[PDB]
Amino acid sequence: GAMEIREQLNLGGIVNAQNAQLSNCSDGAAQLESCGTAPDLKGITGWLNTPGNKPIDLKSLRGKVVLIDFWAYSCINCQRAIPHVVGWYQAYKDSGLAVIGVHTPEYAFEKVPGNVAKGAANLGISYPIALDNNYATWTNYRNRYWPAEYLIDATGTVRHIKFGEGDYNVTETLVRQLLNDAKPGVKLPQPSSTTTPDLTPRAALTPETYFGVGKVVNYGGGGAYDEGSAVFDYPPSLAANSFALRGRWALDYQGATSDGNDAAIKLNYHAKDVYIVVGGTGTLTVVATLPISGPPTTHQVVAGYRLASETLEVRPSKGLQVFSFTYG
Amino acid sequence: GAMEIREQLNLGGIVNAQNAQLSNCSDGAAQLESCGTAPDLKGITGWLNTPGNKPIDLKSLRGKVVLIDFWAYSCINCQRAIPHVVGWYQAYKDSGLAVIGVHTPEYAFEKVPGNVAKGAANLGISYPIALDNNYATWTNYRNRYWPAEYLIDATGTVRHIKFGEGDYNVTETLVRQLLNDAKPGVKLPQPSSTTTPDLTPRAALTPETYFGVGKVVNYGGGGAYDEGSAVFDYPPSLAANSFALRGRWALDYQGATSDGNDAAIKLNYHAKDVYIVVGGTGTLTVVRDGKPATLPISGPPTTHQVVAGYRLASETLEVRPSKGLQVFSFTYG
Repeated sequence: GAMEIREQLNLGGIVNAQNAQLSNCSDGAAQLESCGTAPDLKGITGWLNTPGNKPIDLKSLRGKVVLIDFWAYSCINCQRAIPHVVGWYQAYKDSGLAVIGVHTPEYAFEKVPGNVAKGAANLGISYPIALDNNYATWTNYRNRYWPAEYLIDATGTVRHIKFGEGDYNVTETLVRQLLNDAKPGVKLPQPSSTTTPDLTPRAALTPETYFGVGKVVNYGGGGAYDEGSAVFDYPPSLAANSFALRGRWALDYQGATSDGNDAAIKLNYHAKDVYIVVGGTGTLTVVATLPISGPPTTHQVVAGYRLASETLEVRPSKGLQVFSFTYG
Repeated sequence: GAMEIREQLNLGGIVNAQNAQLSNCSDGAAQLESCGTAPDLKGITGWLNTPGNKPIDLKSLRGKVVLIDFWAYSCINCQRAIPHVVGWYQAYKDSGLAVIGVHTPEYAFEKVPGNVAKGAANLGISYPIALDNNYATWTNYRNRYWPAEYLIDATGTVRHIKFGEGDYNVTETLVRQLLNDAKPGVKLPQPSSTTTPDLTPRAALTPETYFGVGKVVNYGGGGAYDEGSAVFDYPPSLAANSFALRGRWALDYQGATSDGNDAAIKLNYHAKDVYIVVGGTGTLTVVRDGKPATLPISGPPTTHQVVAGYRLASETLEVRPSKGLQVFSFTYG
């Protein structure tokens, strides 16, 4: 529990000499703010989309407007936001905009450079990517949400910080203002939002449904949910926005691996679209069948007509590991 | 870290049969929403402002619109928000509005019935107060912040949930709508917002500055900050929105107690007003821009304003608490 003023940035981690002024900015303000020199990009385990995959020091970007975008490739929220970021990079890179996609992993499989690179290609990311496998940059920036953006002006000062998915036009308007501050009289094309649709869902979807023993918050099944294998069964009645298991499953801090060939998952949700984050090679049947292979990622299992309360069952073939259910 | 859609309620605790649909509401929506029957008010250790101090069961309030208001008496955000709630209670009680202030304590001293009562008296609260000393209700409601509000319609269904300070008119508008839904044609006085000013600060103040060993996030003195008594000194340079200690101090998980006649705190903050939550009996000496002030400290621990600025800005100040005074935090306005 904490006190909060609406629109206040809910920063994580602690205060150090580099990030002490970040709290001087609010969460996604419509007007430019000023909250200190951008903290260093540190502990980056590797880079992508840069010459010889060499690192980029923010100080080398002075003179340009810089947008720091925190993401994770399997994150559905990030998947919906990134197209807007790609559009901005495309529209403004030749006008003074630099973009750095800081990839801070939510899961272990997101620490694999190859999986990340594959995810980026699918999203059309061409801008530099910094792998934040030790959460050093995420922590230095006092972030706590996916997606998250920090907008830096040409002098290296943070002028806008936005946590969460949505409100693209607010941010693009400030990016345009800063490009002009950096290069007075600069001529820019019409806003990228003109041709990039805002597909942000109403913010009342089922909470991210984790299967990791240590993160689980909505397992509506009777009875314990600890590590190791065991045989589960659906309860007489499952709570709304909750899930239950049927069959043999193996549970660990990462997720739930389908064991027996009878394993099944029942889910009561509230959304329009449903996605499952699964790893491994196998087949996934939903009550339709879907082949599962390659780097773990989101697989859409529900493409609804509208946002409403519904139920669905998923049968992961043995071997398939479920990390969570995300929504849209 | 977690995923988030802006305006999404960042609920806490786990999902149970009573609160499973709360996530169906967004954070402070301007239109009515529907997110399940209101969870039970669980494990309340005491009640104030009810006949015989007896408990209130939400089911007994069916037919009335019910506003659940989570607060803590020493919370400055809550202190600024409550006058709005008091205004609503006074304006709508006779039109069908029931209000319950669930007092979930942030500090141990806030669990004391008498301290809460005095805090409530100072704030003009005359509506029922439920002491949530074991956080049972806070948890059943999956709340995460002070202040927080849950608006329940006459059928006992939650239709609005708002976390944090601000946006009073959005909520009052829904309260009026629900009062009409409960009693179609009901006549209401003009909105309380008409006579109650919105004094919500810009949302860019120094974060709540805790002195508790397990909560501290902006101690810039450098070195160890563990529980026990020790001698401190100010660092060569103190970072913005941070504090440092000088002199002897005794630290624990509740706060920092002055343990000498030389104890002092230096604070770099970004706000207009500054308050210190402190307990014990003694005197507090504060110096801002070369101007000192002496403050007598006694009675229930609570907020004491140490700075009344003219505008929001980055500033520094020093506080020297007589030995024995316990500093819990610095909060802002």
